[PDB]
Amino acid sequence: SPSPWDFLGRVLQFQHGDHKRWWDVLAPVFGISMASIGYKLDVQYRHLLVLYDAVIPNMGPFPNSNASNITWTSPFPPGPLEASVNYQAGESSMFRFTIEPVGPHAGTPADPVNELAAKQLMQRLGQLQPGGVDSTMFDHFYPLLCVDGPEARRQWDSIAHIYHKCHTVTALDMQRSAACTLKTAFPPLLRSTIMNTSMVDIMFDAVESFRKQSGLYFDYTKIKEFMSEEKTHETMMVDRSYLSFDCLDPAKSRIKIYTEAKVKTLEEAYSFWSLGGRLSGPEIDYGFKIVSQMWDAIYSKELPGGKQRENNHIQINWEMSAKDSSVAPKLYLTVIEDYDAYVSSAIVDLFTGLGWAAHVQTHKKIEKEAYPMCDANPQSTHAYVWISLAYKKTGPYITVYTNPGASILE
Amino acid sequence: SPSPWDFLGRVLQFQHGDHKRWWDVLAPVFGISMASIGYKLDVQYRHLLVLYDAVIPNMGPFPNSNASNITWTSPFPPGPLEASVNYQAGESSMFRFTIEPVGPHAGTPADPVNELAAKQLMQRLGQLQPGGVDSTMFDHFYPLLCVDGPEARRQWDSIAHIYHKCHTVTALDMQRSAACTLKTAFPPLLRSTIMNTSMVDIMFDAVESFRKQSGLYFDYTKIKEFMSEEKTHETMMVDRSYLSFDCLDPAKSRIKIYTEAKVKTLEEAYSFWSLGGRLSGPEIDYGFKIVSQMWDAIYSKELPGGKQRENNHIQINWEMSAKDSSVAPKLYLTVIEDYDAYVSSAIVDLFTGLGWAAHVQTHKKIEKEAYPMCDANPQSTHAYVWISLAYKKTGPYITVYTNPGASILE
Amino acid sequence: SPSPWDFLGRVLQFQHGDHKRWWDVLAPVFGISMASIGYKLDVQYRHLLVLYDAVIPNMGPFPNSNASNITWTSPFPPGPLEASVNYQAGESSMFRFTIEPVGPHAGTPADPVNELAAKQLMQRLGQLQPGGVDSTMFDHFYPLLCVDGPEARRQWDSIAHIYHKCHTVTALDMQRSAACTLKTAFPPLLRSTIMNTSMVDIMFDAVESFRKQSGLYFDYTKIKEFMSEEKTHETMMVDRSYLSFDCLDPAKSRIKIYTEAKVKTLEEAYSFWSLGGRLSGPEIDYGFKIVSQMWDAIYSKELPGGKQRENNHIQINWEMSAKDSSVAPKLYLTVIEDYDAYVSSAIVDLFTGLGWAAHVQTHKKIEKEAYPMCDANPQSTHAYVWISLAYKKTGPYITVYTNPGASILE
Amino acid sequence: SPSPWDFLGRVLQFQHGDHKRWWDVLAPVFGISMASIGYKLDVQYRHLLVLYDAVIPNMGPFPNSNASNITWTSPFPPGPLEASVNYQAGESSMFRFTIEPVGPHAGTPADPVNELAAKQLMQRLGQLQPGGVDSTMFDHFYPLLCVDGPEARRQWDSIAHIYHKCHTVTALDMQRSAACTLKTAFPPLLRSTIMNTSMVDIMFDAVESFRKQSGLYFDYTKIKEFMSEEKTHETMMVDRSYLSFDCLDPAKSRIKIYTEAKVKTLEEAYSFWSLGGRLSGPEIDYGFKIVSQMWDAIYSKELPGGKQRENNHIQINWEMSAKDSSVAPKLYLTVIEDYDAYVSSAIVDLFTGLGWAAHVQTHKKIEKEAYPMCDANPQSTHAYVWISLAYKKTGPYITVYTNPGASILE
Ligand SMILES: CC(C)=CCSP(=O)(O)OP(=O)(O)O
Ligand SMILES: CC(C)=CCSP(=O)(O)OP(=O)(O)O
Ligand SMILES: CC(C)=CCSP(=O)(O)OP(=O)(O)O
Ligand SMILES: CC(C)=CCSP(=O)(O)OP(=O)(O)O
Repeated sequence: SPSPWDFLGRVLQFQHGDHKRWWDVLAPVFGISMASIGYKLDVQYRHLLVLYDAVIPNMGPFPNSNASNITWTSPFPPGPLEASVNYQAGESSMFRFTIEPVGPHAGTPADPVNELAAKQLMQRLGQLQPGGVDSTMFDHFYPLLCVDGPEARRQWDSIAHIYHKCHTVTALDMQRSAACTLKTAFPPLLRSTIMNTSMVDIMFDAVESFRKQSGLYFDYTKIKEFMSEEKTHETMMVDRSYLSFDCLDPAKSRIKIYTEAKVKTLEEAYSFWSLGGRLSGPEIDYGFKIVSQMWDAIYSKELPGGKQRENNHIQINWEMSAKDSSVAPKLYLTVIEDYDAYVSSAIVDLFTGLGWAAHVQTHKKIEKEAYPMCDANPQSTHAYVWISLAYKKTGPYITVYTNPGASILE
Repeated sequence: SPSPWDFLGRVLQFQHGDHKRWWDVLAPVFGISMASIGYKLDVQYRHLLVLYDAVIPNMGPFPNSNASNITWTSPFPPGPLEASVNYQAGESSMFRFTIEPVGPHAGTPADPVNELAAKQLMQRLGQLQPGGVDSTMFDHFYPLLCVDGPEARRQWDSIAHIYHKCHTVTALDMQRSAACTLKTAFPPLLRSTIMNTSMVDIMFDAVESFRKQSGLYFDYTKIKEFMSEEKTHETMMVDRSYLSFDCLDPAKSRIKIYTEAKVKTLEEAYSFWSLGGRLSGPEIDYGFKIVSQMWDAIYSKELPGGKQRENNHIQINWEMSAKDSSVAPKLYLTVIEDYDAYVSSAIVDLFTGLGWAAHVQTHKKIEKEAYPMCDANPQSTHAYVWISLAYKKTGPYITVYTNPGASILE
Repeated sequence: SPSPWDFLGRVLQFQHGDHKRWWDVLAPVFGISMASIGYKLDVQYRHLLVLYDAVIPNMGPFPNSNASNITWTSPFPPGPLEASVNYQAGESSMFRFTIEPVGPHAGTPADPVNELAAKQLMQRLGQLQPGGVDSTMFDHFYPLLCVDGPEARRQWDSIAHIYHKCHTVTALDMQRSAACTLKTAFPPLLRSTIMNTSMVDIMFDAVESFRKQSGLYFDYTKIKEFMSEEKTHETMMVDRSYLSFDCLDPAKSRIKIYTEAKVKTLEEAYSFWSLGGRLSGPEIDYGFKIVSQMWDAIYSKELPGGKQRENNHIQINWEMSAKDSSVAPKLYLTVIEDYDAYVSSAIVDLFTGLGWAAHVQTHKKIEKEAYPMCDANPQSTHAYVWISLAYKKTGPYITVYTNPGASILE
Repeated sequence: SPSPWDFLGRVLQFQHGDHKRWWDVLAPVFGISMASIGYKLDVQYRHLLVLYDAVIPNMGPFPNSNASNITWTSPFPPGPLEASVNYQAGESSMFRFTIEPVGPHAGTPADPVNELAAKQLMQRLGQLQPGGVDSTMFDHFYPLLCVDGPEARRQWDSIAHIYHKCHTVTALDMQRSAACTLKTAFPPLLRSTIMNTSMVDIMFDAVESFRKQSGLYFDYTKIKEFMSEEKTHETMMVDRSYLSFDCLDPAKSRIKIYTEAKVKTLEEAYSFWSLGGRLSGPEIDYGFKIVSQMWDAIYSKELPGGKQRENNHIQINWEMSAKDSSVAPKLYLTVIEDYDAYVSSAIVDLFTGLGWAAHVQTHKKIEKEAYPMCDANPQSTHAYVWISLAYKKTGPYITVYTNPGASILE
């Protein structure tokens, strides 16, 4: 009895060879994440056919041996940014998937700014599930935050020096109910560059115009007067920032701000979790305790090869709801260069502290099946990339981002 | 929420447009037969992907409006010879389909004898399910019964006058366990023609050589004793005959002989059921009672338009097992030219005679969903083609062959 | 020995069946226009592979019999707006082809404004011939004239009442040097609608901003002076207007304005040719003599079936160059509803008076081969759609627009 | 301006990724052989589309780095057995290409004897050029020499010990007139094995039955008289033998016998050229002088790395015509394990002595363009495989077989 990815790779016709190679790589990882939490084999068929139909044709070329073919530059390896199996209370697990949609010729003179890929993905995904992709907030924010093809081409002198010209990042929530849901993030770096204005105020003026044009409530001030201090702006780098939203009924979506910090102390980092003390609550401390715990847990160890750790790379993401005056944080510790053995150890014993034993077996099973390297190699660095925490009203939001393309790094 | 055929037609890439049109026609009928008895949705996906992968690329071109493109002539309409949901007691219904594999150019000077299609289907089907296609009996009988490409091409003067140059017919048992099983039938008409010998003789000499080479027991004497007579040979058409076998472990396969009769009375038809009285048992009359029952049932009615019925077109199929010394009959009433309303009424009230009500609702559901015409048109003749009967050790074997391409006849 | 379209339809794999059917229809007409003026056979292969690769996947679905599958509404039949072999002196004939790029789902809730198709066509066409698609003027005018997806979706209440929501029309000059050249036209109807401003104003303000941003000289005053009047605006329909440009080195492109008139006398039509007397020269009357000639020629005849002709449907296109201060007209007589026999006779004897005998045989050859109907049917109306005239510095610019899908209308 | 293979790889859709990789490898070599003797560009398109359509889908999988995926074993590397530009006087050079058609699953339990690939290639090739593939001699010899699928499967115990189970080899003469011509060779090793009879006997009995059934004259006596001896049979390997024929009008085809020898002196090799003195003429010694010439030429050098040469691997091919009573030889020196620099030098100075200067530049051009390695690496062994000689009624038949997949060996 074959598995859905095996059978499908046997029977399916692929438009392009690179889609076949991406299938061989990803489809096992994806299928095992789906089949190691219980995605009904039919739903596996459905999501794998969406992956075969919508996202892989919108992934860009496959990394060859010297990644000679990768022409759309990035500080990350080619392919997905992550595969985002997340665990919450009551054994509710779900599979998520982030990709910066890359055209087959993005980063080349035929598609210098990678303009179509995101829209082709959106359109294909709406055609697959009609009525499932509401385009309101996309319509409102694409003018203010993003930059279309022609505007980027007229002002190429302004943004050429930028290394990563990323403007649209799409995350798929592959619901267990076969009803995949799109999420879009806009980094305004090219916008703030050509307009020569600060990231802060373009982001917040966009959210403000949306607030008034929509009438919906998005409390956005506290983020602003924190991210606009100077002690903050000395430690973070504001230009690794974006804000995001769900392509849904704008009465249901959210607006998440997101930025990056290189911090020395966990106390120092408490600012980002707290927006400088402004954003404080009975749960703002619940979450920060756990993140500091896992912080010194995974930073207790040494780097592979005795190289010294000077600072610690964290990422941060707040979100603002439409119906209430609330905004909540979500912290990441970047672990791209640690011991996969140590990272896995910290993950599993943190889980054990939570008592997430079902999730523990889930994690180890997904590990062994989807990522053999962590056992075949004692010195291993390539499974995990980010360990993300966030406490919400009834539980933490710990997501273990992976590189489903780690097999290419071995 | 789409259905597997809808979603799949949306996402699947088709190698050829004719495969797409055949999909649009068949896949609803096939999928509704599958989902109208309970084929689990992932099993539906599997069988529909087999149909998409194995059988549709081996079905030949799609009938256009004047059927101008059909170059592989036949007395039947293009497409499957039947789609043949079978019913047995204990609510045991299963789906099976018959096709004369036609190459995309069969019946043209590039493939004048349609040689490859069957082997390509066999090979593809074994590649899909390895170890699931045993080729023993095929290997033994392809030399004696069938005719390869080169032999048929050397002796074209001999068989050119034949209208239907059919030599290999493949039936798929689309098991509910996703494990489709191939069946092959060989009509020796071209063989008996070029060799200028009697059908009876080549058929039974082939089965005899297999009996000795294999040691297995295939009692074939009584069939020969009956089919060799003259009172039989005056009424039946001996040239619409084949023998069949399952591509399986030859310790598990069977050998079925098959022929056709134009009979006047049911009494005179009792011969074929009984091989002239030789083949007799407690069940030989059980099945005959029921076939006479439905015989006078569906023949009591008139033909559409007052055309007179002179005789009755029946088919017959005897079967010989390996482990024992037994041979059993299975009769067919052809209903290609009758009232779909009357044919349906006879089916439902015969079934309702068995008490097969679950099967009754099953039949009417498959009717309304897969065949709207029987209601949209009071005068309708195009759903059913054959009503087949056979009584085995426990229950009857009533199979309601349809034309899944009836919609093409509207 | 096959022909390129025959051989290619034999060997090529098509991504979609509709591309195959469009191939069967168009590829003969296109290939016969190419091979009926002398397009070298490998150049035929190249252009036919471009048509197979770039334009047919961007043509939208194929008209089925009741044309249910056409969801992107229009006052014209589906397919190209024309196939437009143009003739000039010295036996200089070239092939060109207009299409309103339609997405496979344009006019449906997945692509309500047909946004991507034009950009996908542009991108594919640049990928095929790198460095051959300069995007300057597209970049400048896409903001001012056209409407993107999100803007059109936010203001759907404004433009929903419009019947034809056409915003981008692409013409391919299939050069005999295998170097196809793209041309883009923008009708500002949706823009002028949502902005609730006059077509004249947005068009000329866009050209003015381009004049200042680029420094190049596009004399646009006289066109505005004439189109702004009222005696003009009572007879012409101002909303069937666009302006166009070549995707090239903007030091080489042009800007053509374009509109449509329902005129009673040729005298009263002289205005559009002359912009009310402002646009006058030695050639302004040269071209007008010839258009009045063919006007009374093809209007002297009656309509098929005795229906009366009240007015005459003409189109007009003025052009402004960059290096100089000039603007030149080009008139059209619509012949969609006339006798193909009469239309053909007028074309051939116009040519004969002009002495274009080589062009005469060219025309009749393309007729018989690509359009059999004009002979198979004495009463035929379906070959030609537009007879366009323009006299430039040396010779006339008579282009005989056809419907390469006329066979679909039979 | 691209080249046909570049443009085509850009525009063509490939059914399988392996076809794309084989395209990337072969299509440059094939196209440069075509365009380095003058194959007209549209003829290049035609042959490259045949290679894209007929032969590459019938080439088997592409060698990955460890070559795990070649499941059809062989003593040669995967891909064509050669790419075999042939040179004759009057600057008459033509391209031809040999392949053992391998199914995508040949050598696996779904296709253990690689039965279909040759017939699929034949059928496809006839469908492309109807009337261009006469199947007479194939029909006559497929029973006597070859072994079908079922016969090979019944007697698997007999031929399992054989390493190379090759039974059908197809050579394409890619005529400069776009009219490719098929050639088929049958090695009877599996036949002579299962029948347990001598190769000589089955081969010549087959040719004899064809002689009587057809009436045509194929003088085969002297070959049998020589190959039946013992002094011959001690030095030559009789099991690397086949006989071949053209799929054409059997009044035009030929029958070539073919075998292989490991010979010590050129004197002792003169036997195979001469069938032991029986086959003698004015040209029998003409060709032998030249082969001894190039023999001592390319064997005077040493092997790369000082390994000693004990004997010399030669191949031989005699040919029998239909209209006359003649049989002519054609010898081969295998150079698989020599200095590409030395092999090339011998080829070019042989040519130079022959005065084939145009052919000299042709050879060096094809070398540099299609095979860079011979210059990038001073120690190179991988361009050439066979240097074949034969002197016919006017000039020699020197064919320089290459490995068009040499780049895979780097
Ligand atoms: C918006 C995309 C591009 C990145 C964010 S993915 P996420 O898992 O952080 O989203 P949620 O926290 O689950 O709401
Ligand atoms: C052998 C094929 C080509 C036709 C016979 S199909 P069948 O339904 O009669 O086979 P069974 O009676 O079910 O065993
Ligand atoms: C701009 C496109 C969409 C329509 C105009 S095509 P055309 O033949 O009128 O262009 P030219 O007159 O040849 O310059
Ligand atoms: C018959 C095939 C499989 C191999 C022989 S190819 P060839 O070049 O030796 O054929 P010719 O000598 O040119 O006639």
